[PDB]
Amino acid sequence: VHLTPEEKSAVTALWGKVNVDEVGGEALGRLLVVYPWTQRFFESFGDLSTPDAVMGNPKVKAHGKKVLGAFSDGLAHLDNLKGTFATLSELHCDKLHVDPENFRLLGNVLVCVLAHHFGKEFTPPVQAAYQKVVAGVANALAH
Amino acid sequence: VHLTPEEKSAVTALWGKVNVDEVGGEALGRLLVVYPWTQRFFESFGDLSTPDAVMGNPKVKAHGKKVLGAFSDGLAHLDNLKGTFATLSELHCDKLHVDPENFRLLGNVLVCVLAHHFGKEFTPPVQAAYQKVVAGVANALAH
Amino acid sequence: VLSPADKTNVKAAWGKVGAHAGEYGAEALERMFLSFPTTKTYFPHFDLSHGSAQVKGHGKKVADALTNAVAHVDDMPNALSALSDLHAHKLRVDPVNFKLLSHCLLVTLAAHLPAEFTPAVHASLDKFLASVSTVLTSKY
Amino acid sequence: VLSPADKTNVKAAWGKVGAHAGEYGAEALERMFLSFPTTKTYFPHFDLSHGSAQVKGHGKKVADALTNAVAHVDDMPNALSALSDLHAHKLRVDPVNFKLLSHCLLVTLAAHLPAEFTPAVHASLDKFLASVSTVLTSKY
Ligand SMILES: O=N[O-]
Ligand SMILES: O=N[O-]
Repeated sequence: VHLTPEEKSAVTALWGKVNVDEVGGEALGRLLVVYPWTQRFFESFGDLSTPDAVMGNPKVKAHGKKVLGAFSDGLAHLDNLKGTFATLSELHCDKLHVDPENFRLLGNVLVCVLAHHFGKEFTPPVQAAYQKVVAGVANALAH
Repeated sequence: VHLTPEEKSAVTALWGKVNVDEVGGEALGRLLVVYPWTQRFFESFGDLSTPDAVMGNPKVKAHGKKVLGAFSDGLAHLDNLKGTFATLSELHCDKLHVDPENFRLLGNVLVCVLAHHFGKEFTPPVQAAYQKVVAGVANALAH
Repeated sequence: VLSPADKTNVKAAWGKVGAHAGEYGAEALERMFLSFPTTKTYFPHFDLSHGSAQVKGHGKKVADALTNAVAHVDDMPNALSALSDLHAHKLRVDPVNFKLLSHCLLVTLAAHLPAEFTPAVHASLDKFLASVSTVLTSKY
Repeated sequence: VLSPADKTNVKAAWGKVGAHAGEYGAEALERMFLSFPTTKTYFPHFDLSHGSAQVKGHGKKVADALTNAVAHVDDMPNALSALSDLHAHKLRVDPVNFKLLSHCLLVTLAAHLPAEFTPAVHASLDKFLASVSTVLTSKY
């Protein structure tokens, strides 16, 4: 992900403000609600028969944490996402068989969650830098 | 594109049989017919108001040749598509602003043209090797 | 296919947007142009800089078209026929671009309606935008 | 939206396929499983090897569903309702997979109908398959 210094600036500043215990669970939760096929990789996680169900569901929040955990990593290694996400690639691709389009969706949901949490602070330029990041991360996962 | 030896075998054998003067023009022609938005990058090429128009249109055939020309290259450099298509990437991306999904479409149209020309010879395993190739080429162009 | 629940969610959310409709439309466009620069090639004759009267003007048209579709959610094909003809035939808009603009419209709403943008409302708006996009790409 | 020309093209092509409908369906599936291995995860309980009676059997069902949609091209939503309910709700099929199967069905037809698969017929079948896919993904 070829971020400019100002793109890095925008991503980093906002990201330090992120509650890493909650945002990940919100993003994953919203994915399973908005794009229900995605529930298919998570039938082991329990009750997903409603939004409130999905949202207020501990296995969802738990896993979201890791997901967001992994994303923060990629944020530190912007100049090397392929290497960073080499392990996770061969998991979702070789082990789980998830289509790459779904990574794009998670990234976009994440972006919607950031917008939701930060409101006016999530400006168009700030959004644009974050789209570059999620795109880079999705591609690295797809590799 | 990580082709197995048998995948390379299938791709190479069939490709030597390809009429490089015609297939490229057929693929590009079909793209503009089946996916009409794509005509937008080719309004300079003339009459595109019908299939017969597009198909029997010299600027189409001409350009298809190059396209297929470029593809044959990538077929020789399967182990290094990024490097091979470095120049063409910064053209369709930086100069022309074409969405990557459209490369996927051209690749699939090409695959349909190969199936059309080779019939029974374009077996499921042969198709599978060719999907790997067009995917790799599309990604390299997207980079 | 929109459910009775989706339909009320979308109405509710548009109710909450109220008179900011035009303004949010413009902001969605700017988000789209910045995040997805290939979209700009459909507007070579606009100035797309921040505060552009043309972007503002266009966001209002886009927001009005969306409200018209909410107002006639049950017969969108008819309601949106002239617009789908414009986008598919004359403009040749790549269908992928509808996903991009839809996304930026959701981002915009999320950024402006903290209470209203619940997971259920998010899902309903996503479906509504997808249905609108389907209509707008139906005439190839 | 299918035109009167598309509708005749699709009928024509299906006319030409004739009684090979089931066989081509099975071949389309094998093409899909080989070219796009992630699709196989929806069929963990099938044997997907070449010549599989289950694949053959399934290709016939898929081809019959397609013919039923051709036969009722003007009211596909109703015709395909039970199937869209199965695919969206129970099976949770990723919408992307419809593009993959559609592609393999076109490849299959191209491979079997050299005269019939003209550019115009290609375009019409692509639209028909996309419309079928839209219906089959409409119930999320
Ligand atoms: O920006 N939609 O015209
Ligand atoms: O393979 N379609 O069920």
